Amino acid sequence: SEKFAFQAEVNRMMKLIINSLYKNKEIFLRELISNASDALDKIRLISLTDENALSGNEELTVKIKCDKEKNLLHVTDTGVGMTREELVKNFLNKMTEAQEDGQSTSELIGQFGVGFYSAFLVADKVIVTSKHNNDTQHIWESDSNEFSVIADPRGNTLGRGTTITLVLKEEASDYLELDTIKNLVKKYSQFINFPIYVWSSKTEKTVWDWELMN
Ligand SMILES: Cc1cn(-c2cc(F)c(C(N)=O)c(N[C@H]3CCOC3)c2)c2c1C(=O)CC(C)(C)C2
Repeated sequence: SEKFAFQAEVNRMMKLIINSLYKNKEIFLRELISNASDALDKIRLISLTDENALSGNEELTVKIKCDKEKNLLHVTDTGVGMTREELVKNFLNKMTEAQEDGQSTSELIGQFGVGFYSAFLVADKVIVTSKHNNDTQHIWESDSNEFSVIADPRGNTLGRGTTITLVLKEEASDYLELDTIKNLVKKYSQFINFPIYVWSSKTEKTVWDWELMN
């Protein structure tokens, strides 16, 4: 246990992202997939230098899982991951100039790679479970007011990578429907060089398995 407050600029950034993409809320998923792509690409580049870089996990995928009963959305990647330092220690000019003119800013959020906070448009709480190659697995938890970085009591469960858990808003319950998620993945997966899976049910006999989207 250890609680922390966000830096002035980060608090100012969260409000801006929420304003800029208030109507186009579905952009959260594009961002989550963007971070997952950036992480996977980085560990793939590390694998070219370090022979034992992928030992933690041989797979290089994005696994999206819905939980209707507990009202949770999980986006798991087998990317580079994040250390304890990277979780504890984690644009404004070019944004504010474009805001005053009425110009489109959706592309800027993705350009500067600060799109993670778009998850707070749909979630009341965000949980980040991350595992990096030469550090222990940690849990970053935030409701936008405060953030806490704890050591995962389960230990090394991911191998390598990160899971983004979303305690979704009452209004955002629609983003739990498999069909809604499936269509949204296919819309923002075109540029991604890694396979993206969704835990689907065909269906009284029910069959559950990871369905490839890209
Ligand atoms: C900004 C920002 C980006 N990501 C973010 C969030 C992520 F989910 C990822 C990811 N999928 O790995 C990711 N990957 C980069 C690490 C270096 O290479 C890419 C970054 C985070 C932030 C935060 O401010 C809080 C955070 C540390 C919980 C997460």
